[PDB]
Amino acid sequence: TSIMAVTFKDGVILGADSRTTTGAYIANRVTDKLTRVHDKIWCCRSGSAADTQAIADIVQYHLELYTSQYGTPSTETAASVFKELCYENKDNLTAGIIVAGYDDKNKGEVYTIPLGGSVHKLPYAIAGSGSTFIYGYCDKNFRENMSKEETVDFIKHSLSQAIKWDGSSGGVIRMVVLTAAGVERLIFYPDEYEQL
Amino acid sequence: GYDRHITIFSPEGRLYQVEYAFKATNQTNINSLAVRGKDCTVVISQKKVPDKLLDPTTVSYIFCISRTIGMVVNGPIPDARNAALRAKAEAAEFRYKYGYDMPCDVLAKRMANLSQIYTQRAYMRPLGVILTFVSVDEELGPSIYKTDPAGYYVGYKATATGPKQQEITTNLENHFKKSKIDHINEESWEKVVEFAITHMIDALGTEFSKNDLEVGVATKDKFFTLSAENIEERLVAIAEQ
Amino acid sequence: TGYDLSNSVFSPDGRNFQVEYAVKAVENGTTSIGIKCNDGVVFAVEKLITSKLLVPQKNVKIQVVDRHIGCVYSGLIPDGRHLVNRGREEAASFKKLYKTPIPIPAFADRLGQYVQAHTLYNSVRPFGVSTIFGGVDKNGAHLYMLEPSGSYWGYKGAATGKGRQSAKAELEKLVDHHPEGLSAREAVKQAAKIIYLAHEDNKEKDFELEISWCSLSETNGLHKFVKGDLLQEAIDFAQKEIN
Amino acid sequence: MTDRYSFSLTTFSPSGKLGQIDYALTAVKQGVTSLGIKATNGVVIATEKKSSSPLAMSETLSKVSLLTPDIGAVYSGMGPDYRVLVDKSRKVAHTSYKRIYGEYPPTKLLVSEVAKIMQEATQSGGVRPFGVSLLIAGHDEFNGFSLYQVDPSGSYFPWKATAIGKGSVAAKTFLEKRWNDELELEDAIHIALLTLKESVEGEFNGDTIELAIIGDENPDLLGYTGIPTDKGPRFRKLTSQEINDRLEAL
Amino acid sequence: GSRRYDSRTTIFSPEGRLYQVEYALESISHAGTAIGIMASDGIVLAAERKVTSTLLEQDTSTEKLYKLNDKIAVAVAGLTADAEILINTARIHAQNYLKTYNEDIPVEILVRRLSDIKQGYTQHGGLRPFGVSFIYAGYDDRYGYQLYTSNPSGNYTGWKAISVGANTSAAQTLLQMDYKDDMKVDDAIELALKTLSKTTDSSALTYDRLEFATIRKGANDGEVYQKIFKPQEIKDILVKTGIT
Amino acid sequence: TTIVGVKFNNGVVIAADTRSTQGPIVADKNCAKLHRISPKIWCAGAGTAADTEAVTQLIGSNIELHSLYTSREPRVVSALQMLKQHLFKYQGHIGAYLIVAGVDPTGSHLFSIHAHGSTDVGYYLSLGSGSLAAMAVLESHWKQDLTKEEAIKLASDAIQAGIWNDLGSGSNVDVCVMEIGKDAEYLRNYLTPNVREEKQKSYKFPRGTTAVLKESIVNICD
Amino acid sequence: NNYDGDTVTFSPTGRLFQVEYALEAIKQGSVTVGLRSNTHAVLVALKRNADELSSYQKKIIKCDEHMGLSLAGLAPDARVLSNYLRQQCNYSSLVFNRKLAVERAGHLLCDKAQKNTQSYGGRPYGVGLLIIGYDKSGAHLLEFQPSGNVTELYGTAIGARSQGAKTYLERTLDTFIKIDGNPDELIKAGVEAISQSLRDESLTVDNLSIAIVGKDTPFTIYDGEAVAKYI
Amino acid sequence: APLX
Amino acid sequence: MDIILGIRVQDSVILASSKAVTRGISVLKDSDDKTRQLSPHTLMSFAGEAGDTVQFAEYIQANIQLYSIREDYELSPQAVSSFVRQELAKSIRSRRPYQVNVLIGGYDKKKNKPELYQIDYLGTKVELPYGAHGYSGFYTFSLLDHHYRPDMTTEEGLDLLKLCVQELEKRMPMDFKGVIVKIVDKDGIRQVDDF
Amino acid sequence: SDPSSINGGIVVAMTGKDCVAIACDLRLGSQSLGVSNKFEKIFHYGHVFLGITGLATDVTTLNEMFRYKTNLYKLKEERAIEPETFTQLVSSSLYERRFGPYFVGPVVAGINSKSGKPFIAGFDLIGCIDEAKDFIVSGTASDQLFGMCESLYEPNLEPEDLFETISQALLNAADRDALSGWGAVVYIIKKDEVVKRYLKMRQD
Ligand SMILES: [Cl-]
Ligand SMILES: [Cl-]
Ligand SMILES: [Mg+2]
Repeated sequence: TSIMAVTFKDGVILGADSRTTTGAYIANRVTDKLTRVHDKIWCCRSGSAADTQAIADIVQYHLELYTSQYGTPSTETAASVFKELCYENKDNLTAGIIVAGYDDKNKGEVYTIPLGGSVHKLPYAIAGSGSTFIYGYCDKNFRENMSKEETVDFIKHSLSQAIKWDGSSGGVIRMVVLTAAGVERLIFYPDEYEQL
Repeated sequence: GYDRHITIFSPEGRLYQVEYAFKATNQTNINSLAVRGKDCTVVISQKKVPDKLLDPTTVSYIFCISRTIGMVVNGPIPDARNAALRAKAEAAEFRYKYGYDMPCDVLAKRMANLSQIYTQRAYMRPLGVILTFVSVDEELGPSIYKTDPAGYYVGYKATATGPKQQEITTNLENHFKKSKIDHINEESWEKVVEFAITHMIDALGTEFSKNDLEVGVATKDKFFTLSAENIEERLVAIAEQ
Repeated sequence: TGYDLSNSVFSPDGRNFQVEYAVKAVENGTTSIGIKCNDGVVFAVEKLITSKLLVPQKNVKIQVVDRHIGCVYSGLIPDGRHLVNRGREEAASFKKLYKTPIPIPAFADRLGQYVQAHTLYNSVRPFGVSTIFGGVDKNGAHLYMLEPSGSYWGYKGAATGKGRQSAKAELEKLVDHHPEGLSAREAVKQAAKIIYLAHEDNKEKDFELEISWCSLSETNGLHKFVKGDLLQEAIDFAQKEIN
Repeated sequence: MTDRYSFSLTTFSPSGKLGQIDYALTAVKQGVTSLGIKATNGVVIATEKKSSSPLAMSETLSKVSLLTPDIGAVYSGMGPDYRVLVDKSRKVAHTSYKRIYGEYPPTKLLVSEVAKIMQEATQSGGVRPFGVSLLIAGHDEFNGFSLYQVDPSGSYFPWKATAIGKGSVAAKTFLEKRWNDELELEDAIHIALLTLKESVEGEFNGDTIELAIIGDENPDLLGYTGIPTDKGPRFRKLTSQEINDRLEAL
Repeated sequence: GSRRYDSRTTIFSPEGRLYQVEYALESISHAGTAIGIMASDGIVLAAERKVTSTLLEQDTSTEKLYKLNDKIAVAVAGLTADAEILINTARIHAQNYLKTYNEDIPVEILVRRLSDIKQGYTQHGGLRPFGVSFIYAGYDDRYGYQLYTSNPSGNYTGWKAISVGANTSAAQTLLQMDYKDDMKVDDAIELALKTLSKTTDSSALTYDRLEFATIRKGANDGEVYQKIFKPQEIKDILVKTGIT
Repeated sequence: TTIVGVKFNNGVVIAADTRSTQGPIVADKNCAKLHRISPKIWCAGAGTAADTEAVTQLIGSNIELHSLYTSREPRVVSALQMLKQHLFKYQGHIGAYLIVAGVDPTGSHLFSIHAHGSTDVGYYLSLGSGSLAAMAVLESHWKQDLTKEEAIKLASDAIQAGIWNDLGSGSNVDVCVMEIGKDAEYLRNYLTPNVREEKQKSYKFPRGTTAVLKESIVNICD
Repeated sequence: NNYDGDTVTFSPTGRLFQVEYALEAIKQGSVTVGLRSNTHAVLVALKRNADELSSYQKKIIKCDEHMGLSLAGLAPDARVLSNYLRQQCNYSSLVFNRKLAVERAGHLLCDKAQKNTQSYGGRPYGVGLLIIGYDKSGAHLLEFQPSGNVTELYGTAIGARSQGAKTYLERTLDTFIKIDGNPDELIKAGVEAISQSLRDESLTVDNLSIAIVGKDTPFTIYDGEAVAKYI
Repeated sequence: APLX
Repeated sequence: MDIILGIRVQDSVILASSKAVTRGISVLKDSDDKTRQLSPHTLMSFAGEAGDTVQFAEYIQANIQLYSIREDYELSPQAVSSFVRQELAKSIRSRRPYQVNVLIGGYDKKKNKPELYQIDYLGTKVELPYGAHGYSGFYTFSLLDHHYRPDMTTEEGLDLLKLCVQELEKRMPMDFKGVIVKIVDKDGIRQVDDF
Repeated sequence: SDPSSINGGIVVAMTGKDCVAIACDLRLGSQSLGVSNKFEKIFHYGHVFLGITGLATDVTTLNEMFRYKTNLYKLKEERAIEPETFTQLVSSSLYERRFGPYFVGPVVAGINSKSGKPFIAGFDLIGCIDEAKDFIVSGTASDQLFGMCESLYEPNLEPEDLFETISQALLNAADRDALSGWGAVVYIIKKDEVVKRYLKMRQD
């Protein structure tokens, strides 16, 4: 995997490749790693496919039950539920998750949860095996309060390089835009992003 | 006569604790009504706020169980909220286990089964509530399913519950004799709410202000309650016709 | 008959006489009130001075839950403490799992469901307290009152105990005369007056006043006790009104 | 807290009666009439659909229920008690038989399991007996067609034909005159409708009457093709229209 | 609490009797009569069905006589549902013994364990006793043919001939009169039917109101056979003795 | 094992080979790898044979009870959810690799499930030891908007690739077609391209060839 | 009447008779007095015997170096509650290296007694306790009732004829509160207080029981010839 | 096992 | 522990068990009786893990004696051997299994026949004319295959047994300090003192 | 220390025209040491036959377990269990011990009394049903048995001919396996008669 989430002026955008690996064989070349846990709270999944799916399903359940009683949960709340699962079961889990959401009060927020189950609130986050190759690029190119079009280009160029160098990353670049306007899905194919 | 204190049979094969739980239903002195449109299901209920010191916005007997399912209760609020919390938990668990939203009729059956257990097990008392579940089901369409303290449940074309329930029931019966159909032949949910309020006014014989009523509406993919101004807008439309 | 001898038994009316009997124990207790204000809530309570030997200011009845919720109650004092201990566990698990401090309506239902659970079985006794509680959260101020049955509602003002009717009447006048809203500092003063006026229904033993408050501006959204100059100022305001 | 009722609520009286079972049978007597008739090539079970209100949709309330593809059930007495028994009966057919033997249980053994559940409510702590009598019709390869009655006590009896509930005394007498050992399935359906008209007072049509059969295999109701041995369910619920067709030639 | 509603099913009367056991026996006295007769070359089990209806399926029915294993059977008097609980436990117990020792369970050992279960319900648990009396008919290589009875108290005794259920007083007097030790199975069959015919509450004894079974060594050489009689076989044996 | 699944116009089709192996030895030359969960939801299984059969039967049983309880036809996502949560609980120790496919009121669906409990969605999928041979064919010939007869051809061709090129797969091709609005048709031994040729000689022995020490009649009766 | 069969039942007027009957067991108990100044806190207790051949029932129990109580009513119940206090004091020291506040001690006893008044099967505690202690906020005196109610006081008394000592302390309030840095005088005031509850009997050497805790004084009990000074 |  | 042998002849069963108990490089005892009487006509010899052997043997002994008192009756050798097998079969899948191998020699009074059963620690039961456990079989079995006849007398069985012990004393690496020999027949169990 | 090859042994089953045959060797050993030449591995419950290879203690235990279960089945069902049903019972019982299995290789054989159809089936140690028209093999010489059966077998053999085929399959397979042999038994099963024959084979 290569995954990232980036906050910007109007909200937050999540980004991911579509590769699932069993050894050197690509088990799925069109995987969806961007996952809904609530209307406008999504997550990027990396590590074990089984572990991250099981966690995401449990979080979705918790937030659905939260909403029935107390109304819409904050992005911080969603990240906390993820953390609780990842931290308490750290010995049995291989899950690197980035949580991203849009509030109207708090606007776009990004929380990254690495292997240990620690929580880190950041302006943007990168994770997965392919992220290693773009720490330099992302640090030099990220700006706060970018536009939608700029942020899309930033994620597109970043994951393009991650895919180029990481054998464990590839396929299409999926993205999910989270704003006041709603939820928009984007897809970008090899023929476009490879020749960037 | 301890057979009247717990849920065991009396000599004539009755369960008095269940029967007395039915009488607790009317303790609030509130009447509710539910009807179906083409695309929607509307439920209305009286809203009585006697104490001036009460915050009227917190006084409610209608509950949003899930995104798709709504529930109105006839009975005391403690038991009502007990039922509501359990329904919300059951609906959420169902979605997690089986991968799709719990249908209205399935939730009704589940809550009806829970009620049945209280009529058979001694240590648990029945809840003194009647639960009316509403939704626009993705398979069955507009749906009304009602549960009582005996553990009974059934689907309805329309229904009413409360002290003056019989007057409302016959009023609805006579309309469906005339219209010759199973629902309110109307496009918008707004006019279905208007129908519901109009026929409640006729049956009860009382006029309603914006604070005397409480309205819940179920459409495809969402159930929602109306604000006082939404109801006031609806009351103005009735008066101007 | 015999329907009133066991908890969780319906009478032929559809009533639970054991809960109604618990209400009598609440009516017997000292007066306690709650006033909702512009950006928060105020709590007050009557403390009967049984003897000179009671240490002043050192038998505190108002209790804090988490750091933003206050609770006061009338009736069997131990039952109230048991309810607050539960409330504190409920609030701790909420904050543990969801990070954010528990909202007031969420907290209200946690107590409500717990009290209601003590009307479901004959192996437990209903709570012998009505609990006035509330605080400040993300959506603003909330005031609640919870009764032995598990019934609770939101309130503009709330009262319970032996002088509840007197306190209610005085509360209704404040709601009528202040439609736009009452300030936090005003609500503290009014709370003192109402306790003093409600003391007329318990006037054999003289009493001690105790006030607390949560306000977005005045206390920064946290629960604090009113003490010192602000307490004496509120007492003096109350003393001037009775005469 | 906790269930302190660990003692029996059904006990023997000095006269040797088990009160709560007797009183449960009384509740069955008050219940709406239901019947079952066994033919040479099938079994029929029927009952009236007593509607609680005309606004209620009686289609949503099913008194006749499928337990396995070859076994059905109907009742008289308390509906809610029946509904949970059907749930438990469906599950026990899987847990204590199908998951072990890879096939559905024969009628007599499924009946035996339901009877066991009803007996335990007569002896276990802190529970009353079930206030229902069941009529369970079914078919299996080695026993053929069969019809069983199950009472609140947990006792069950095999019948050629019988009735339970409101007008069961008269309905049994009617069935004695009409029943013979050469009855074909269609003849048994005809007799079932005649017997039921006597106990029904109001409207008598396909919307107020609920009727199902255990008969020939139905490949069209199986939902798939390709396995020759799998030929479909023998249980079939008659439609509202199918009932009205037989009420004209009555 | 719940103390109020407790019947106290496991206590003594002032006279030293167990209320619930006595009342359970009273229940059993209204149940259909069941007779067991032990001969030198076999055992007979005969039982009267409770007031039969003409539309009852008679051939595929089992109310009174149940098989515990290949060598042991029981006749029931009381609540059938209660009996089936105990019967399944007895069947399992027999198989446990066979699994453990690779030998068929001796009759008494099976009877003692089943009776010990009944005893438990009279001393602890606060539950009602089983409203059931059994007649056990079986064979093993130690004592040969054996008849036993057990009742709700959990007390069991051995017999040459015995009745349970209704009209046991009248039935026992008649058995005591005509029984002798050198009796054969075919004679015992006749005695069993004659006794039921005189003690019955019905107008006349017929094939449809009876269950019948024998345990003989009438198989081929040194082995025991259980014969649960079919309806037609009861009809024939009833004619052969001249009752109908 | 080679198993595949292919979506088409008005439904979905799954297929499988019919060889089961213990080590290098062919235990069964015509086993059935296509399982029924519900009438219109079918499952293709690879990996540990006992696990695939047991997990498909358990979920199939619970799906039936669920269908009766809800008075609704069972959905593929329910079978998917129940399978994955069961498999995840056992941390891959239940070695069941499945392709789940079927039709329901919601529409036509195709999923795969791995032993650890991860699921995938797709228009074409392959699992088992011959999955690479099968996937090569699927990646070469698959297109959007396939007809029923085209999907069956593609599916069986993908299985054949496994049969010929993978030593773990062999014998015949089973197929099941699930189309919307119609009954699912199970096509047992849809192709049989590995028929054993006539033997050169009969090995029927003269009677009495085998030396015998003792004879005795066995009693099966009571 | 019909509502006193167990603690889980309320009367029609909202009373708990089993709790009130437990309260009655305290009234039958021998008198014990508690009082404090700003520097010290004192317990005085009249011990009771079965007859002249028997010993005198010990009324005072030590909980920690800085805390202890006196009892009136069922002595075994006091042993259970004191044992619980010893553990709670001890838990505070081992885990937090912190001496347990006397106020928290009271809160813990309240909550323990309360649970016995709301559940079926159990019974209320049949004993009243006077807890004294010296912590970070000075001297403290608490009164425990088995209803759950705990009260902080300058002085008090419980047991038979405790009203006499309670009236005396109410008069003497202004005097004894300012007995700072003088243990013997504070005890003298407590001995004079308990003397107002005596009838036909007087304070002897094996009858009187005194305990004290303060600023530079660990909780210690005086019996036998050590209390002859105060008669 | 499948990785991401 | 180590050497336990068994021979079933015409009218009796003969068990022979080594007397040595060795721990490390020291023979701690040279007169150890590795057997327990389960009932008047049933004898069990045993060998295996230290502690487990006696603990298991005495546990079985207690159970058979309990049965005898309860029913006032002696269990057949076949019945006892099945009970013993089941206990070992349970044991092998326990947290800590009994590592004990046994021979059961008994005389069935109802059949008037001697019976020898061999059961290993896994719960593997076989009825045999002659049996052994451990390395003993690797010498004795082939010797008994040759010299054993089914119609032998007790005296002939004892001579056949002497031949086995002599072979073991010649070719076995360890000194097992001779054997205790016990006979089981219609008259019960008795010990041969001079062997 | 491989549980399935400590004791040794083999079982084979075959179908013919209106008949079935099941056969097994008689050896029981402890690795190299032959211990018993009377250890039969085929059992029957009514008309249903079960052969079991593998760890001998589990062979005995499972026989006792299936006798237990088929006896209770008969008492409750009032009829003898059929091969198809019994096959499912064996499968369920083995899978119940999924993570602590009996180390066995069972083989079911029999004729359905209602339909008259010959039936055989095989299982792995954890319950996977292997149904077959022709033959099932199990044990330490399964490779040898697969080879013999695949070459010697033809469909629709008469009972007398089927006996020769299954006997020669077992014998020649056993003689290429160190842990199998020491005698053999063959069951020929017709609709309502069953013949059991002991074979003469080399005893090394
Ligand atoms: Cl994934
Ligand atoms: Cl349910
Ligand atoms: Mg050799």
